[PDB]
Formats: sequence, structure tokens, C-alpha cells
Amino acid sequence: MQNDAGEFVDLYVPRKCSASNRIIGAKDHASIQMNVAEVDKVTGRFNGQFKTYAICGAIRRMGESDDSILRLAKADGIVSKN
Amino acid sequence: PLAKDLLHPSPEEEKRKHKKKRLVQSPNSYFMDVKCPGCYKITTVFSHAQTVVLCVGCSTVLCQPTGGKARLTEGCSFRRKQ
Amino acid sequence: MRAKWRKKRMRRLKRKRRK
Amino acid sequence: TLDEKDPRRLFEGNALLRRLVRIGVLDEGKMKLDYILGLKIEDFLERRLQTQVFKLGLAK
Amino acid sequence: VRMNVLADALKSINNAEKRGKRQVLIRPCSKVIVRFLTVMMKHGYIGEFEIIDDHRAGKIVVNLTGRLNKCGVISPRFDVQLKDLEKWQNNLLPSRQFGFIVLTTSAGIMDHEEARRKHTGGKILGFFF
Amino acid sequence: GKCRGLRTARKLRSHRRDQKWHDKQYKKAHLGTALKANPFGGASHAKGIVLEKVGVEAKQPNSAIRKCVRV
Amino acid sequence: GRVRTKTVKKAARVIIEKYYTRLGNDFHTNKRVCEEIAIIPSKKLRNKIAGYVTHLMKRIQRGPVRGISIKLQEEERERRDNYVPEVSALDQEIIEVDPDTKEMLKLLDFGSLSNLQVTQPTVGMNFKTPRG
Amino acid sequence: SGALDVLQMKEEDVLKFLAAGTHLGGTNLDFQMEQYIYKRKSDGIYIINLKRTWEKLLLAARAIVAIENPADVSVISSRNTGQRAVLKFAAATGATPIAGRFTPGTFTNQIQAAFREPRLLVVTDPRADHQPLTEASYVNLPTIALCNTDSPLRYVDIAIPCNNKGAHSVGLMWWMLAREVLRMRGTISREHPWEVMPDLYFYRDP
Amino acid sequence: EWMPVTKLGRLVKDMKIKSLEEIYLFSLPIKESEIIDFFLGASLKDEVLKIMPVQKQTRAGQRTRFKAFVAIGDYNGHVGLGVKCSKEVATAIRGAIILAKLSIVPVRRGYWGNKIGKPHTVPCKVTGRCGSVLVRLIPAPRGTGIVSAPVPKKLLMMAGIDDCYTSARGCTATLGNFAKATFDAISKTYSYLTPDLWKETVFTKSPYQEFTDHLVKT
RNA sequence: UUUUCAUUAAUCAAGAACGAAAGUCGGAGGUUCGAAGACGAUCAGAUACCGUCGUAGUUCCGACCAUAAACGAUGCCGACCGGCGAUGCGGCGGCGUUAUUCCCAUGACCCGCCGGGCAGCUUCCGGGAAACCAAAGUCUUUGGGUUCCGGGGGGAGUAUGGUUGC
Repeated sequence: MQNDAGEFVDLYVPRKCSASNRIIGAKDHASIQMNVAEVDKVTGRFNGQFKTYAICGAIRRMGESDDSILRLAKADGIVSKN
Repeated sequence: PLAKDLLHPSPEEEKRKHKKKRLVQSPNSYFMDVKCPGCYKITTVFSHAQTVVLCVGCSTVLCQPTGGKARLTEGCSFRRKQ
Repeated sequence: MRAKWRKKRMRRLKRKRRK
Repeated sequence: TLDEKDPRRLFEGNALLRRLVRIGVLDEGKMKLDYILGLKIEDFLERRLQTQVFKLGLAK
Repeated sequence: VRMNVLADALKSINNAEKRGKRQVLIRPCSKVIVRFLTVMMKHGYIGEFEIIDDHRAGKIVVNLTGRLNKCGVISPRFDVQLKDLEKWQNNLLPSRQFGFIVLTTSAGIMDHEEARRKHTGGKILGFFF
Repeated sequence: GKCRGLRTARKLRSHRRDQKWHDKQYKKAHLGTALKANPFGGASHAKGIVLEKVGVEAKQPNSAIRKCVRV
Repeated sequence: GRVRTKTVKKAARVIIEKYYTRLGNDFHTNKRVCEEIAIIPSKKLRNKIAGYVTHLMKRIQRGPVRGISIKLQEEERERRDNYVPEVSALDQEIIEVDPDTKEMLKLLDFGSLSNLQVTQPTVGMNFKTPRG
Repeated sequence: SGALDVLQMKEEDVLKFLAAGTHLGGTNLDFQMEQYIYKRKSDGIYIINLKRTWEKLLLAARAIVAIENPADVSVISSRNTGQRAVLKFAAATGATPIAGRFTPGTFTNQIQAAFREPRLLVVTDPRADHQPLTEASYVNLPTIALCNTDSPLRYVDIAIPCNNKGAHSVGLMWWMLAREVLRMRGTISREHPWEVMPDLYFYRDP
Repeated sequence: EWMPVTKLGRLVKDMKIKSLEEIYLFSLPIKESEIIDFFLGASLKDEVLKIMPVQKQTRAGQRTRFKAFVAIGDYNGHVGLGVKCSKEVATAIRGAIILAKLSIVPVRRGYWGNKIGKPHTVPCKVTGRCGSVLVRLIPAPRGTGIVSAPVPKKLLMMAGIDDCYTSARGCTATLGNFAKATFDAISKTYSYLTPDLWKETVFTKSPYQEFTDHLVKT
């Protein structure tokens, strides 16, 4: 990442999976970046703000992308507690 | 899969799972008191018992040795202790 | 030839050799 | 591979660097042991008497 | 039968992390495992863990962060000296930038960098990176 | 499976030592049986007297009379 | 035997879905219109196309032929795909529900619903297909 | 739903759900879908919790409205049951419908005239049309599915648990999604009930 | 002239996407060599690994096609490998070069000891597997060179790895498998997690999601 | 099993028990089948295949012999890692059918659960040269414990020596 000079010496910082915290590879074509919308507290309309989740190929193939999205949505307060 | 609290499993799942493969070990057996129809004296018996037990009060068989839990004689009422 | 018949020839040869 | 505080590494390192500054394939600025790895065959072939006799314009 | 409980513990954690489970159960629990896990936590690989104490021999439940690539045991417990430590950290670790060998020394159970700092050899337990 | 125990040095050494005989090169070398059978007896060159010249035919795929000497 | 080749089939089809209104049941009319419609290479080929056009124009009245955009029946198909009954099919008088569903509802604060009737659960326990 | 009173489901909605019979599951349960199930009953039939069904429908709606161009959002049906429902959805929401036969290489083969690069995929029955879900693995395409009690979850990002075999239920679910998406977007209001009726989204068998 | 068919292609032609690192960040498929020919055309050199004649027995006799193995890369952390079978060597070469451009991946570099100047070696000990052939890359000290066979030396040099230590196991005589193994080994460098890549990633807008406003017009 | 002992264990040079079929000694008996052998066919020839007969043997009792594609061509002990429906033995819980008249209580069913076995289907867990394997996975990100054992193909399981056996 950083040499003793100070400057960052790298092509690009890769995205880590929101679920498993593994590096999403360059040619990870089964990897997903899903945007979930934010509602206005009163009216319940798409204000413009959104919250992004990234899932790697492994978690998609396993079939645990569903529970991973759900539990992230629960944690971030998109899905109601219980 | 992927999110279970190994720390706090639900008590119905705890009871279903094998006595030795529980999170903390506890026996499925229990101690119960027997009230014989032709006697006043009370006796305590093990739920899975191995010996034909006798009530010296009236000199009558109480429970029978079986593959699992000991079958009590007809009339003798069993009640759970603590 | 067949390996079982190689073995049988070898035993016939060992019988005549020893005697 | 030896630690930065070892007397042997210090003494030997300084002696090597001194000799490579003396022969003229480095300068006082770039006089760190790490920079020894950044030399090449050109640097050493430049210091041949043949090369210097040519470079000073005695020979043509 | 079971020999070198640490081997089972580290193998269990390794498989759990490869599969992508957020918690892993280790049984039984010994001081050696607790100290090894403490060293792994201190450098920020596993994080918090709980010692479920039954009277016989404890179990551990370890929260897993997606950081640990590999955590191996070295059996038997080889005798490691300061002069031979370069050879070991050259052989096992993937890079000179990161990774740690856990030695049991007279000082205690600790990583190879602290072993160099405090200047004491010992027995190799395992490695993680 | 290989025994890895701290006190298995004899077992490993014994095994490795006796299993080297199943190597073609080691057995031919160390056992003094190749040397006596070798016509030179472990000498690079050797001197002899000629008996007769002889013409040895080549293998099947290409035919020729290779000139040789019985010595 | 005699099977109509991909050429006469393809040609015949595109002729139907372009000039459905122009064609009819009679072979000779279809034969005569096929001359005016398409520049066609030879008489035999035109006769074979005219014949199979006749054959398709028979079965178009019987039912809708697959992969032929006539444009006529698409209107009444769109009409059949844009139909709604005056009362909603979902609006039953009393909805007959099993107990555990009423349990599932009353745990979500829907226990006050009087439109739902709870029928007694089945007395015999057997649902699986007899194996063997 | 974000635990807000505005996004809580009403009596009419659960009456609409129970009418179609969306709470009637299959006989089999897949290990991933156990979290959505209420309870196993005599007759063999599993029951789906309507609250969690609603939660996943709101999450699906939240995912659909996040996309800017509604043409990007793609909707697929293989079985005859969910054909009309999808063709109606695409008419209201403004999505791209695929109905019946799904051509392999549709999302992958760039040279085909029917080639399409959607940014989302909503599926009817993930068992019935495995091909588009499989193709979604090659193009980084997030996938929403109306899952039954028994269904594989391989390449399914948002799984709405609901009955699929009932012709009313599929149409009703598609209707509810369509309403939720257009409501969330702000084209239609929450005060006035939506003028389109669920039977418009149902299947008419000859 | 080039008229793209993919949305990414139209975005690249309108100078919307700046660098190829953006594509590798969001991990999209690349189905057009002209995208690479845009960003990396100036600095790309390609080398023909071999021309393997492969045959199919038919009633008439043998049938012959040529397998062209070609490696492409600029010496600044960008390498790719193409393989194509065809009737003519030239058609195989051209096709192989197209597949090679399509299959380019970014190569993460690193330091042996203290981190001073630009990175020169592989970051960690990485491995690549292919059909029996194992190839392991190991960090080497500065100005060591590439200690390996010619075939991985091509791809490691074309990846701009200055210094490295290679160890190979299996049938390396099979140049296809050996080249594939070492390429996969290089390709693995970014997939390997290292402590300086532990921080919680910030989610940037996706180029399809970002410039939807332009794709409706073009 | 809310019983007892409290590390007594795992795997194993030497040394042991057992070990199909055939085979060799003595006794008993010999129905069928049947090496050898006698014929009749087929065939250029058939010393075989096909058919009729038939000795030893096949069977039992007491001695030997220690080998089979003795195979899952896959050592044993221990941990972890995906689902699914059956099945065998035991246990645990629960509507309803039936028999022992009826009440329980035992059987036969039915729906779940738990442990140990015989297996099977599915899966991009992951391996492998692949065929395939939930083990043949957890292997260059290489160390749980331990025994036997291979090192290109022939020569050859041959020669010689030892030892076991009539």
C-alpha cells in the first residue's frame, strides 16, 4: 500500500464483500453490488439517498446471499427488528 | 447457517439436541415421587430405573425395569420433583 | 501367454529340476 | 538479515560501503546498505582503466 | 484417540473461516489454546471469544472476522533458537511484511517479533496469517 | 503415514537407510556386484589385443553393417 | 412423398402476416395474388407457396397458428388480456382458515378479524404417498 | 419496512393475501427458507409468515426503486401461470418483460439482436427458469425471486417467501410488488386505494 | 471505425470511464478488445508463446488445426494470455491476440524487505494450479531478477515484476498448462488478503448506475 | 443410565488365534455332480467347446496345508466441513385407526426427534491426470498419532541359502 516516502503505490484498492469480508476479485463475474433505497420517515418516498451492499461469487453460489442481504438490512435498520 | 448464536441457542432446540452434544451437559432423566394406592408412605424413584423397587409400606411392586424409562404399576401416580 | 499358465509352467520346471 | 543494532552488521556494512565509495560506484548521499542491491554491471565496467583512458580523451 | 488438542482447535477455526461462518465452536479448552487465541486477537485476526465453562473441560465460541487466511499447528513442538528463527519465519510465513509464528518460551506464549524483542528462544506451537 | 515424533530419529534413519536399496542407481553403485561384472572394472579406458574384425547389423528401422573389432 | 422446404414455408408465412386480408380459401385466387405480391423466380415455386398459403388460410379460422402476427386476433387477445370481473375474485363472503394460521395472524395483532372463520383441523395424520 | 407506521401492512392487505391462499406453502422445506416458515401442520403443508413476506416485498420494492431508468429493471416468467402478471407489471412499472421461452445467451451473447444488459432481474419461480438465474452469474446482475417453501436459493439475492402454484397468489404478489414500487416512487398515493384490481394480474386458462 | 455493442463500450467511446482500474474495481465483464486498445494500446506488446499442431482422426486421414498461445502486457502491472485453435496460423494468432487483450488483469506488486521507492516483487508467496502443474511465486530481494524457466519469465516480465523466486511442480513440458498455471498465479495477487487491505471499503457509484443519464441518449 | 474404577489409551518388530475352494494322510459312507480316463459327434486337424458313461474328489469324524480378483483392487484411531428422502436396531415425545371385548397397557400402523450401523440421491465445500470421491476433501496457505509398503519396463517372485511341511 504505502512505502516509507508516504504516497500510495497501487493501481486500485479492491472492494471487500459486505457479508464475508473477502476481496471481490477483478474477474469475479458472479459478484453483485446492490443499491437499496432510503424512504422519507413521514411520507415513505424515495428521498434520493441509498445504501450499497456488495456480495462475492462464493456467497452468491452457496445461496447465503439472501440471509447476508437480510441480516445487513436488519443491522442497517432497513428491515424492522423482529 | 452463517449467523447462529452458538452462545444462546433457543431452549426447544437445546432439549431436542443429544444430551452429550448440548452446549452445557444435562441429563434427560429426573427424580419423581410415587403415591401408591394402598399406602400412605411416600417414596422417591429414578425416571429410568433399573431395579424393581419395592414399597416396604404395603410390600407391592412400584416400577418395572425396561429398555428406557421404568413403567409404573396401574394406580400408583407419579409427580415431578423440582 | 496368460500369467496363471506362466506360473504353472514355472512349477512343472521346478519339479523336474529338484528331481 | 541481521538486526539494525548489531555491532558486526554495523562494522562490516560501513567497511563494505567505504570500499564501494572508495572504488567509485556510489556517492556520500547514497551510502546506505539497501542501495548496494541497486548497482549493476555498467557501474563496475565504467571504472576499468581502459574505459577511463577513453573517457578522459587520452585515446580516441 | 485425540492427541495435541491445539491441532483440532486450529484446524476447526481454519475450516470455519474457509466456509465463511461468523462463529466457530472449539472443544475442549486449555490454557495453551486461550493464550494462542489471545495472541491471534491482540494482532486483530479473530476478535472477541467466550469460554463456555462446564465442570469437565471448557468449550470456546470464537467470533470470526474475514481476515485470517491460514492458522496452522507445528507437531511435534520443535526446539527453536534465535539463530534458527530466520529459517522458520523464512519457511512458514507468506511475506516478511505480515504473519506470525507463536513460540512457547520461559517468558510465555508469544509471537516471533516479541521473541526477538525480549531475546529468548522456545518451542514452536503454530503459525497464523 | 510417516512418524513425526521427537524420538523417531532411529525409525526414520533405519527406514530411509534400507529403502535406498530399492533405488536402481544406489544398489548398482554401493553393492560391489556391478564392478566385478564390468569388463573394465571401474576404469574409464582399457587396453586390449584385437582378435578379429566383425560386421554388426543395425536395429530393425534402418539397415547398415556397423564395422567392429573383437578385442 | 413430398414435404414443403424451409423456402416455401418462410415465404408463405411472411406473405400471410403481411397480406392476411388479401388472401382467402381458394387456391387459384392465392396463386394469382402471389404473382402481384412477390417477385418470385418460377411458376412451380409460386404454385407450391400459393398451395401452402391456401393450407395455412384453412387452419387460421380453426385456431391461432404459432408465430404468425395476423394483427386481427391480437386485438381480441389484448381484449382477453385486458378483462376484469365487476366483483373481485378475492372478495369471498367468509374466508375458511385453519387454526395455526389464526394463531399466526393473532401474533401479528390481527386477532380482531371477524370475516375469518376457523374450521376444525383434520383428525387423521397421513399425507405422504405410499412408497413402494 | 423501516419499522414506520406508514409502511406497516393493513387488514385489507392480509385479507387480500389469505383470499388467494399465499399462506399455503408446499409439502417440502429447503434449509435456507426455514427462517421465513411459521409452523408445520398435519396434511404435510408448511405455512409462510406474512409479516416476513411483507418485509421481503418492501426490501424488493426498495431495491427496484433504487434504479433510475425503469427500462433497466427486467422481469421473467417461464410457466403459463405468471405470464399475464409480468406483461401487466411491465405496463405499469415500465420494466422490460420476457414471457415464455427464455433464449440461452440472452444476457451473455453480445452479437444476438435480442441481446440485453439489464441492471436487475425479478423471477417468477427460480426452479422453473434456472437459465436466466444461471446467466445472471456471468454479468454481475442482482436477482429477486418469489420463492416457495421448497426452492433452490443459488443466485437469489432477495427471496420473497410466498405460494407459487396458486394462479391467484402469483398475480396478487406481482400486483402487490407493482403497487409497492409505484407507491414508493411517488406516482400513486397511500391515502387512495390503487384503481387497478388484482384480477387484472391473474391468469385466464382456456 | 469501431461502433460498440455493450453499454461499457459506448461509455468508453464517450470518454466517460477514465482508467481501466474503474472496470477492475467494479469487476465487470469485458467483451470488446477496443476498450483495452483505448486505454492500453500505446503500451502493449504481444509475444507468441508457441504454435501447437492439434489433430482429429477422420476417415480420410488426420485433420489439422493450429493452437496459438500468445501473451500480451505493458510492463506497468497489466498482463493477459490468449489461446485460439484454427485452420490457419495467422487467423489463430489474430484471434489469440483478441482473447489475450480481453483476458488482461491488473497485477499487484510489493517489496521484499523495507518499503522504499516503487514496488519491484510479488507482495506474498502466491500459487497457481492448472492440470497437474503447480507454479509458486516467492518475493525476491531488489535487483535479483526472475529466477524461473523462459515461459513464466515472459509473463512475469510482461507483468512488470522486476524480481521474483519461482518453484514449479508437475508436467511443465506441457507449455499450455505451465503458461496457464503461472498466469493464474500472477492473477491471484489481488485475491490474496493482506493486513494493509483490512479497512472498511467505501462504496463508489457503479458506472452503469452513475451515467444512466447518457445511456438513455446513446 | 444424576451406577462404578479414574487415564487404565492409540497403533504395532518379535510372538500368537482364525483363515473359502482345491490339495495330502488315516477312518465312515457313496445320492447327485464330476478333474483323470473310455467312447459318440463337430472339424482340414480337436488331444477341446456339444452329448453318453465314469475314477479321485464333492459329504461327515480326527490330523495337516496357510493360499484367492482372500476386492471397497481403498490400513487403523481421532477432529472439522453442505443439504435431501428412505431403511435396520434401541430409546424419547404425540392426534387418530385397528386386535387383546371395554378403561388404561401392550402389539400392528401413522408423524416427528436422538445415537450407532448398510447404503442411496443431489451439490462449483474442496480435491484429482481424469474416471470419479462427501472422501480419494481440510496439500507449496505443504506438520493430529502410528504400522506395513512402491521407486521406468523385462530378467522374476526366477537362482542360490535359510526355515516350515509327509
